[PDB]
Amino acid sequence: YLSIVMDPDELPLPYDASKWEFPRDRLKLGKPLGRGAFGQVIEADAFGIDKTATCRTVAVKMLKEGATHSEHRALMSELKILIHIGHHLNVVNLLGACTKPGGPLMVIVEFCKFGNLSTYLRSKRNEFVPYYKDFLTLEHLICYSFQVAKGMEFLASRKCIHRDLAARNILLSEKNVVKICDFGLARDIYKDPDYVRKGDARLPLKWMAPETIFDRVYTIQSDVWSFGVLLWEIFSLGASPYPGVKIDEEFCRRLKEGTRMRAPDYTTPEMYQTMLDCWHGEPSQRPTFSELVEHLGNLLQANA
Ligand SMILES: CNC(=O)c1ccccc1Sc1ccc2c(/C=C/c3ccccn3)n[nH]c2c1
Repeated sequence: YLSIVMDPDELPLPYDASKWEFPRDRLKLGKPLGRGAFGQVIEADAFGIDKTATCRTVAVKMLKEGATHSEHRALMSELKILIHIGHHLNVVNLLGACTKPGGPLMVIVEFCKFGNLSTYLRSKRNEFVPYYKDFLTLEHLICYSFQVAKGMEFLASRKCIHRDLAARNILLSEKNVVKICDFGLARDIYKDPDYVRKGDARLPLKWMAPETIFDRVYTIQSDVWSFGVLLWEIFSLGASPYPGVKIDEEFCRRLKEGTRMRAPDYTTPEMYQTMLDCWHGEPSQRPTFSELVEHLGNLLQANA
């Protein structure tokens, strides 16, 4: 289960072990940060992984009991696409991997100390003011929004899409930097109500563009729709989308016909209009991530 993938619309991966391979004995595994059926992300201390002679807290994805060879192959392709994507401030950064025989495949990325953005924002409801040290403000929210737009613009430039863009897949680290990730195998989607059963699949319906729901099309522009939902999540401080609405056939029907969420509690007028732009019924009429980067950039400096 991987949602970050090469864009099929853009098609038509080696492994440089001398670069990426990290000795398992320089890694000390710690507590779980997330668990799915067949995979998990665990906190760990990596000695010298990115700076000579320095201990570094990292996150490591690996398989668990119940996984089979096909999950193993899938994790390997996750490693390979992370290598292809390369470095950007706003995408969780690959630091190394353990791929030698005799032990588990392990994919090592930077640790983001505040966890996923949805949970985090939902914990700051009592510590927010629009304009008190450690209180969140409108500036933070706009800034997080701007950052994710940049990461997504970057992913687009690497010819990838994110099939599961949502606040639960945004991480907050120090210095108010947010990073796009995908828990993937390390999330239990059969147990997480954000994923709704449909066919043999469990899908993030509330984040999905109508053409994705009805036609099963995944494009970068369907990602823009999800980004609109993510914006709504940010400016609701971590609320669940479409509050108190049964996600069924009629939901999808009303969505295709043009029903949208009302403005969240902490939004500005400009931001809500931006959400609405992202939720344009016509994919080609939605803004691009580049246009969003520019626009959120202006909203940011305008705000301060
Ligand atoms: C596309 N692949 C990945 O995103 C990925 C690859 C390897 C390992 C993990 C991930 S996803 C991920 C999930 C959680 C994390 C964290 C920390 C989360 C946290 C922090 C505090 C409390 C609870 N959870 N840091 N970095 C992470 C990366």
